Amino acid sequence: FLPSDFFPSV
Amino acid sequence: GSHSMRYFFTSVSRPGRGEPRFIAVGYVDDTQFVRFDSDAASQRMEPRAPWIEQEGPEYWDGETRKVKAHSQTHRVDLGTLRGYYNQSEAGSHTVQRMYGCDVGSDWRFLRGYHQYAYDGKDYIALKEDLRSWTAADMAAQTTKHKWEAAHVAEQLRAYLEGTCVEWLRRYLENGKETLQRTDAPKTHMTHHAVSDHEATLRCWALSFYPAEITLTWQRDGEDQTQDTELVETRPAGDGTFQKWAAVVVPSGQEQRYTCHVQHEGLPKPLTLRWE
Amino acid sequence: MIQRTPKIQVYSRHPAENGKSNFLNCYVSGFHPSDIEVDLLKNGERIEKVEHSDLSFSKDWSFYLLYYTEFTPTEKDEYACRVNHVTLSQPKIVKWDRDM
Repeated sequence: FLPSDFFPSV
Repeated sequence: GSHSMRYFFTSVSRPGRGEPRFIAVGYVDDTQFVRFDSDAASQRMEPRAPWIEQEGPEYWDGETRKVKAHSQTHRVDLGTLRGYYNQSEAGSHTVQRMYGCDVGSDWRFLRGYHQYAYDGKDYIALKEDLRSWTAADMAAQTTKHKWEAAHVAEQLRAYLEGTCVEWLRRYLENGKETLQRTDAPKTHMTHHAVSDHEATLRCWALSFYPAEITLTWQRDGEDQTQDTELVETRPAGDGTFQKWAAVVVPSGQEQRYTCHVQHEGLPKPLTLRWE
Repeated sequence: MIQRTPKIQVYSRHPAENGKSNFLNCYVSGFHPSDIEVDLLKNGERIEKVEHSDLSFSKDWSFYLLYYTEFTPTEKDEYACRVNHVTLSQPKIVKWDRDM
């Protein structure tokens, strides 16, 4: 089960 | 035994016409259960293990949705990173990302981690405290300050410590018959005559799961790290692994060499000799 | 940028017995970038139906792939894997030995 894209881009 | 759930993302830019290649694979210990390939027909997250095929459409719509959202974040990254490294638009570049959570035998959280890479080298990684970041280059430090502002570590910790370990425990009981089962190595030795006065003694460990195995050779009771050839553990292609350890022995003295096999599914380690 | 050459192992899934079907595997690992050509050969000729695992990598960021095909071994038939990557000047071919 994946997390969402809380990751901003670099 | 302990367990882990991990995701591996590989985005590779194809400068010239379209989009990057984005591969995403998910693993529970050494069993892969899902994948997404940017160039696959479906454009969905696919089952790669039987015990996940029985998941709901809603699961598959959620996971397809998240993984391609993740794809686009990486597409912006290859350009931004190229900017950070003042690179041309002619060369292909690769971004890799890996995150996951480890659970103990109690199924109570151990570690969480997230590491990111550019062109096969470290770029930025979450530290073992799930609070701070290791930035490699000065570019990686600009990313650190962005993620520091956007509070990525606080969100990511909640994932590693919450919904990762939860859904991991779930996978474990749902695919119990495979996942919670330790396949012990099927050992055996072979002997090839290298010459009239020397022989290779090769100790095998086959069809074992998990991949962790310590294959060790020794002579008269003491370790034989010398004249040992040890190959890296390889997949058999059915989900089990294989490995061998070989030692060059002077003829007539094979009796003093013992191979020692340690693996999670052996109550006591194996000691096998040639006679 | 980083370029590390593929480690290559050619072997069978199960112990190799003549007349019994098996799978010929070629495991390429430790390479970077992901662009690699891996072919399995029977007496020099390229086997047509060769499948492989989904791209995954190790902790030091190197990639690994497992290429496989069904094959029934014989004693007279010679099988091998041909791998090509930027790190190679000319393709690295390694022969399948039933004792490795």
